[PDB]
Parts: sequence; C-alpha cells; structure tokens
Amino acid sequence: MNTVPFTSAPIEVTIGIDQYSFNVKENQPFHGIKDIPIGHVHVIHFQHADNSSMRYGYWFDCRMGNFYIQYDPKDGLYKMMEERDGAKFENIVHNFKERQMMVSYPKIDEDDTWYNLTEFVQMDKIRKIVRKDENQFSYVDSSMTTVQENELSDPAHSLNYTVINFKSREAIRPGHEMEDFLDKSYYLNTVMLQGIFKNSSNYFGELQFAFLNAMFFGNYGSSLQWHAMIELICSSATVPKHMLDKLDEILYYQIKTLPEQYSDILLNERVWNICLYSSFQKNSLHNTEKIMENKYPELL
Amino acid sequence: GAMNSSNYAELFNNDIKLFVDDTNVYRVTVHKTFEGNVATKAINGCIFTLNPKTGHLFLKIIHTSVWAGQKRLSQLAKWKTAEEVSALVRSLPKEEQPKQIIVTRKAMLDPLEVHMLDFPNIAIRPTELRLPFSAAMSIDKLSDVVMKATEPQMVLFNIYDDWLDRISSYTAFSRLTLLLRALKTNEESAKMILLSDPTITIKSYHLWPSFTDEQWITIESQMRDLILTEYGRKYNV
Ligand SMILES: Cc1nc(/C=C/C(=O)N(C)CCC#N)cs1
Repeated sequence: MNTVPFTSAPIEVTIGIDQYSFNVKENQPFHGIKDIPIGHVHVIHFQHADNSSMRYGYWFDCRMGNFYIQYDPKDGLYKMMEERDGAKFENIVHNFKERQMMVSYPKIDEDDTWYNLTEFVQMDKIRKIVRKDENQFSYVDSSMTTVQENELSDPAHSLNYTVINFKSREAIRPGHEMEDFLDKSYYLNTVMLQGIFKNSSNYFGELQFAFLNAMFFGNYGSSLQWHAMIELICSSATVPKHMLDKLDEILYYQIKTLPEQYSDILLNERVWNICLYSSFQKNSLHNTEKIMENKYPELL
Repeated sequence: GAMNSSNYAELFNNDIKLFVDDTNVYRVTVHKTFEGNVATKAINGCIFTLNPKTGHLFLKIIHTSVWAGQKRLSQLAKWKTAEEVSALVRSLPKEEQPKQIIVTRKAMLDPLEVHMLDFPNIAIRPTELRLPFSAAMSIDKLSDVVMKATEPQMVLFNIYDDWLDRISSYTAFSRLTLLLRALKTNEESAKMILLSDPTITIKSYHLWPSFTDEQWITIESQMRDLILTEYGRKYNV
C-alpha cells in the first residue's frame, strides 16, 4: 500500500482518487491519501470550489516513484511532483500517518470496480498518449484537445489518441470501398490491431483510458475516442470471440460506474443504438445490453 | 453544404459541377411466380450525370448482368453508382474534372464520398431541390439506348440540344426541369404536347423537337398548365 502526501490544502477543493471523492476546506489540515492499492494505475483529480471550470488531475503508478501534491499559488493549481529523496519521503509520510492527517483509500474488499475499469490500462501507454517525458505521471484536464480534434492548437498539450476515421484512405482499401465501409473488419484487425496497436490488450487499454478521461474530466475528445473505438468493433463482422466477450465486460463496468445524471452528455445515442440493435455485434454484448436497458432505457 | 433555392445561380457559374441522379440505376418489374409468390425481374438502368452549365450528359447504362448473383441490390446500386461516377471523373482530364458533385438523393453521399477519397478537393454536396431527373427515361431516345444495351456502355448526350445558341444555361435548365417535371406528373399528356404538331420534328442528333422561340413559349405554357391541372386533379382544387 502506497501514499500520496500533500504539502498543504490552501484552497477549498473536491479531491478525487479513482472513483472516490471528498471535500477539503480552505486551509484544512489535510496531508494526503494513504493505503493506495499497488498494482493498478490511479488518478488523483481536482475541482476547485470557486471555479468548477477545469476539472484536472494526474495519472500515476506508485511503483514508478514517490509522488506528492503541492499547491502552486502562481499557476493556481494542485501539482503532482516526484520526491527523489526516498528517506525524506518515508519520513514525511510516517509523520503524516502518525498525526492521522490522511484519508484512506476506501476500497471495499469485495469490490473489483477499479480493476475492472483499468484492466488493460498501463502507465507506459498513458505516457505516449499524454506526452511530457520529464515526469513519470501524466496531467489531463477538461479542455485538452485530441490530435484528431486539432486536424479538424498547442501540440504539447494534446491527447495523442490513435486517430480513427471511417471515411479515410486508411480505413478503405481501393477496390473494396463498399465492403470495407459496411464491414470494418479489415480496418479493425489488419490496420489497427495487427498494424498499430499490435494486440487487443493495447486497444482495450486506450479505450478504457479514453472513457476514464471522459468521465472524470468531462473531456469531450476522449468521449469521442471511446465511442469510436466501440463502434469500430461493433461495425466489424469478424471479431475474435475473446475480444467480444472482453468488450462486453469492459463496457458493462463502464456503464455501471457512470453517474446516472451524466448519461445525457457522456453517451452518444446514435452509437449505442447502432451498436446494440443494428450492428454485426448486436447480439454479442449481453451484459452491456442488459445494464443499458435497465439503467438508461431513455437513450434507447 | 446543401444546394437550395438560395444558391441556385451557383449552378451556372464557371466552376465545373455535375448533378448525379441514381433513381434509374436499379429498375425492376414485380410479378407473380407460378407458386403465387412475388418476384422481381431487373431491367436495364442508367446513371444520370449532368453538367447543368453545358448540358453535357454522361449516361452510364447499367446492364442487368451487373446484378447477377448479388444481394441487397438497392444498397449495391448506390455503391455501383458511386463506383461509376468515380471512374468517370478519373477518366476525364484534370481540367475537365468537376469541383463539386451534387447528388439528388442524400443516400448517395456516403457511397460517393468513400469512392472519391482520392479527390479530397472535389466537394460532394446534397440538395434541397426536388429535381425531376427520374423522368429521364421518359425521353424516348434515352429510354431506347438503355433498353437496347446488351452490355455496360456510356453514351454522351447534350440534354439542351442547341438551345444554348439562343438562351442562357439558367434558362435552359429551367426549361429542362419544366419538361421533366411535366413528364413525371403526366407522361402521356406531356408527350402529347411535345409531339402534337407533326410539322415540328426532332433532329437525328437531338433529343427534343425543333421548336422556334415562339413555339417554345407556347410549349412551356402548356407544360405549366399540365402541372397545375394534375396538381388539381390530384388534390381536387
Ligand atoms: C517532497 C515532499 N514535501 C512534503 C511536505 C510536507 C509538509 O508540508 N511538511 C510540513 C512535512 C512535515 C514533516 N516532516 C511532502 S512530500
């Protein structure tokens, strides 16, 4: 179990850690989050009490370094930093724990939600989507645009998701125009899986990361990416059986975790109706279809 | 974006453009089988690809053999249309290729866009105009060449005959669309109007009769009357 120490909390803020959240008052004696499970990526995220504009946060993996949060009064945000002096860090944490100044990561033992949401998400792939090589952790916020959004403007602050475009020469083999547009299996399996992602695990990892950025930061380009990656699979007649079964589980836990009151903005009616009721895979996502119909029957 | 009454004069500017109409590509007769079921029999069709400024018509004849052994023919017909239009564009010299292609039915947008990915600078546009190009097969010489075809074939026509020697392309298009709207609303009456007077003939190299300017005014008036009539006969007014 690892710890993320906070130097202080000078401004009132709602702090998220993965799917959990708690309120911290202005100058409250809050010194961080303990008992963070090892083995998963995590995200620690922020929404200031005075400007709910800009949710922002940091993806990290405690196996990769000792990380802490300190507020910057000049840039006006809580920043993640790495402490390279391991003994200074252990001493800081132990003092904070002795004074009981930390919240405990509040995981129920039965509860596999976070594993299920991050099963294929790796820090090394996050760091290629979010490019800032000098840090081991990755900053994301509500406003950051994706590479694809920029082609349709600061490249260093972009989300470099894999570009998916169904009406593109990459997607459509000359001479197979109708075939490839109506059945996207060659784009899924040859172009993307074999060519770009190399395996389905990396594809699912990017899909899961895109959803989490959509949910936690309201990042619109991430929501677009999540739906495009779903639609590319559902619109393929030929998909490995293990991928369909795994996609059904992935989406089930995503839909289960979504706040009920955000379904209007985070769920694209066209994609979901097409995927569940019209597509090649309309009969292959039983768990996802069942939770969608019981939780969001309006969208459909 | 979409082509409508507001941007109508754009059709007659000097940017090359083509209308594409696919409503006569896949044509069938519906009939009973010996067992009392229903079946279709395809007949030859055509893509109607028209330059509204010059009158040049690229009539690609669709022979029934293209449907043999194929499924979902109405869907295939849209993609076959887009394949043939793309092939036409590639066959033209660069300076003759269109800058825009306007499809008369929105279901042609994605098929044509996908087939024209190699031409990112050619705009594919829908229209809100309800153009009567389906009636092209009421023009006897066009119907004749389509029905006689024994293989795929492209035939080039000028759908304005020699009208552009005397009138503008705006006026020629308006005459064409009036003639075709009439033929679509009451083909028998429209054809009676066009051929009632045996002293006005159709030149061998033309599609329409050789009307004088004054006779065209009479003809055009008779077509408006027909369209309005039928509009009454229809709705009872
Ligand atoms: C590099 C890092 N600096 C901190 C600072 C924490 C802090 O405010 N204090 C007062 C440390 C208390 C003692 N000993 C945590 S991790």
